[PDB]
Amino acid sequence: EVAHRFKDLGEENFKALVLIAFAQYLQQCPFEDHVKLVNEVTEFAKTCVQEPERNECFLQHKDDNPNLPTAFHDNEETFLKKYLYEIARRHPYFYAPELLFFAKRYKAAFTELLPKLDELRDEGKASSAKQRLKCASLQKFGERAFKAWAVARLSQRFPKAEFAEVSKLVTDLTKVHTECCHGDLLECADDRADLAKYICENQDSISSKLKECCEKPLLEKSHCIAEVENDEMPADLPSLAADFVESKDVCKNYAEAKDVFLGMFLYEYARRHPDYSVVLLLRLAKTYETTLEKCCAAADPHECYAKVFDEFKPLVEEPQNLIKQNCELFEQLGEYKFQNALLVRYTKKVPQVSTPTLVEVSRNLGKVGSKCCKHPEAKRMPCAEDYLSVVLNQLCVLHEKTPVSDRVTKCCTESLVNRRPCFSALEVDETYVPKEFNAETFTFHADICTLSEKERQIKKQTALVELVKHKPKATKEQLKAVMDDFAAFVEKCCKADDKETCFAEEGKKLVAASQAAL
Amino acid sequence: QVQLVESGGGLVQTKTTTSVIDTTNDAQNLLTQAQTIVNTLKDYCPILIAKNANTPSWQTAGGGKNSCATFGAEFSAASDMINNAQKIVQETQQLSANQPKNITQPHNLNLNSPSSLTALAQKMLKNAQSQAEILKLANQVESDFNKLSSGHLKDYIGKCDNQKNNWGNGCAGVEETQSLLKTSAADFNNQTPQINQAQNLANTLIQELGNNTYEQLSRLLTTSAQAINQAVNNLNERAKTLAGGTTNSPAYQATLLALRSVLGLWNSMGYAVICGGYTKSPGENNQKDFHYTDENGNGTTINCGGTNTLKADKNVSLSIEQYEKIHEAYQILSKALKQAGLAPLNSKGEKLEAHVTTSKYGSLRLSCAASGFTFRSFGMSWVRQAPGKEPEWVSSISGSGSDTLYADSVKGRFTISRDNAKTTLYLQMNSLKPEDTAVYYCTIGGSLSRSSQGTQVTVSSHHHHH
Repeated sequence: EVAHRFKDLGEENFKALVLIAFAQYLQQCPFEDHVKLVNEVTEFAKTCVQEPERNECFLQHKDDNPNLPTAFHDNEETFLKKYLYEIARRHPYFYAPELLFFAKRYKAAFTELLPKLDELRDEGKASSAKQRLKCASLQKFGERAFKAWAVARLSQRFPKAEFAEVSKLVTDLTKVHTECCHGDLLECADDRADLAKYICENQDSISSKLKECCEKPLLEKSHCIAEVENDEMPADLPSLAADFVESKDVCKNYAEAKDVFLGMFLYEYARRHPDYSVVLLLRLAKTYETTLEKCCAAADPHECYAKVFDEFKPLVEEPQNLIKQNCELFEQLGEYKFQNALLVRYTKKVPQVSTPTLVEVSRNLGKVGSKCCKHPEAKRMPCAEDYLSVVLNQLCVLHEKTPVSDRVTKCCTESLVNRRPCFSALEVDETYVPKEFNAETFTFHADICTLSEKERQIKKQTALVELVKHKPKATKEQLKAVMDDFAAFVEKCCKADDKETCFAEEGKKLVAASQAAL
Repeated sequence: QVQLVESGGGLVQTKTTTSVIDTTNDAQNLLTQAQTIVNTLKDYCPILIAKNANTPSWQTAGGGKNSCATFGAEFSAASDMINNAQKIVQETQQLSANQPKNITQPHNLNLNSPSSLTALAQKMLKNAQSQAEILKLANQVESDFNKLSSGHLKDYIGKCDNQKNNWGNGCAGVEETQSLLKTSAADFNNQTPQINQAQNLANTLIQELGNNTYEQLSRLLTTSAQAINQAVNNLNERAKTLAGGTTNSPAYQATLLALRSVLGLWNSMGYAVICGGYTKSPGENNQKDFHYTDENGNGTTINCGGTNTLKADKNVSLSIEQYEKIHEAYQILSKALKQAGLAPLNSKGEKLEAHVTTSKYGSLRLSCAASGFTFRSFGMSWVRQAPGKEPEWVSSISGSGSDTLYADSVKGRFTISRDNAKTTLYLQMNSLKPEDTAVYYCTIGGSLSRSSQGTQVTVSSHHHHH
């Protein structure tokens, strides 16, 4: 069996595959013993040219967080080999074909700055945290939940495919994700290749945009298959109501197969609305199912489940109007002023969260607007959930480690389908106690004129948050007045010859203006 | 795979017999016909149907309990009207039996002997006493009608308001007959000074007969000579309209009120009366439909017999025989009140032919053994095909079985009923016409079919027995 495996994609990658194989499983062992073990298996593989609980014991051995944590020109082989082995031993479940793909970008960039070094690594660990999340979502919620999500996702991706092929792709894709969540590369990766092969044989019935992916080799084939741009709907489809609520025998076909009929509903709705978030599609499905369960047990379900679209309209109104109102606010304000507004809102509703946590949350939330609000509305809501999922899951994960408030604890533990809505509509925390005023937070030093502009922003924003935690009286008149006088004070005193004097002399002047007012 | 296996019946042959009864429209017959209704209702006291502004107030009130629990004083007032009206028929017999005579020879002792004047004075006061009793009895049933109304059957009796049945209403004209009884007894109560004078005059004569013959004849020849003749004259003129009169007789309007009121209470309440109780063989079908065809053609029907068969005891339903006599007495009373009318209390009565139509073998329940799906949380329904015609939904039930919907053509005859345990849906058809010939299938929601359905035959035969 090593013959057909070795003749595919060459001789070089099998060496690194054996490397990261046990480098992820056993992590504390050094580097050179792995290299010799790699050659041990590699030369015997060229020479030729387990049981469930056994791998569960190997899974128990997997430590998700280990206790372990020019050279390119000299020897990029060992340089990337150590780099790959080190990433493998840091994250024991990281995507192995992506690990090799990141290594290609790694050696290509070295052979050729802050974005180059920072964005590359943080993207890999963010992707690493993404399969951990999808595996934690596989558990607790169940295979049916994943099935429903996958149905809405890949039916948005290929509307021209019939429901039978979409549901087929969903079953094998769940198998792929369950195997990759079990770290079973003996069952995942090849299933990924089997599914990538299967999609390429019947590419005509799925989508024509896949023609670029089947010419690629087995690695980047399935890679870009996860990156395919969505194909256009027939643009002539009827209203799904004519086959789901307007028609009769709805409670009939529901009794024939409850989930299959519900999957037909989601397949038709998602393929018609790619501009919706997959979370919104699952919001509409759970509302239709709950309506079907209540109405099908009545003497006349037709009059009951009729006007179910009146229940669909507000579920799509709330996120859509939030998209356009925050986009237009960010458009006129800019990223920084948008982040400041986000600072005020989220510190109003929940001031119990630590001041730093509120800062980077508002910072990256402004980055959410900076990225998605450039795209048209057809892709705004999908773009929004792609980043809001990671951001909201990030602050949720850290909140379980350090429980700060109860409203966020409730919102983090509820269904992922209603997380973004429940975090929204959260009123300003009532009976929040004004924090004790300490003037040491209102100290301004000439270093801010020397600080970098990106650093300057954080120093202003942290003072804005700690300001909100004091005197919750937040009428925008006092806020705008403080922002006007303080922003003018910072620059006017930065252009002074002796900024050390200007900062301290007008500080208490503006403090006595900030106070003795509210 | 969902399995719907309809296992009902096939060929139905519904026989219906019209038997014509030859009776008479005289008072004492109709009074016995009315006693049949009322006495059966009191003495056996059936449970009412426990069914809602549309339905009568007494229905939601005394539904599911015995009849006398709700219509105790209404049965008692009705029986009083009947027995009192019977007394006034007997008393008009004695009235016409004792008719006084005029004084022929004013000056004579050959005829007009002491014995003849004694017998004549007896005929005077016996005539006046009988007249007084039936006037008392006439106002007695008038009070018993005010008691029968203004109770549970007020805004029911006396108001009248296929199509919608006219049950629950009196529709018997009791307001009109009563108003005639008021005016009738008003004029006769105004004649009370005359009848009291004739009473006393006869009582003076029976004492004057104790006086000496020649001595009393001396003053009798010369005055209480024409006085008797006068008094006897208005006494006979009164007894003629009192017995032979219709709108003028308080005794005619009283008997007519007692009969129309017994028709009224059965029209207002009889539909709720539970019948079909078994006497032997617990569960005997005995399902006989009793047809009620009113005078203008619009006919209803009551399904009596039949989990629906219990005993035929007092306060526990009625027998089919008991309802048979109630139906015969109603149809004999409906006619001769609608067509012949009441014959004068002194008249002999005229013949009339009253039909009683009743059918049998017009019932059949169907069953659909549902499976392969969660039968308990799915509202089921029945549909029937019939040749050529598009599928016609007949009835539908909710998941719990509390909500039931029926089509207009089926409304009133069939009854849907599911069994969440054992998961079987039933359709109980009653009083089914040949136009029900259709293959019947049960279905989840409705519309189309996905089963081996039921069977499609119905045949009706009619017999006119005499």
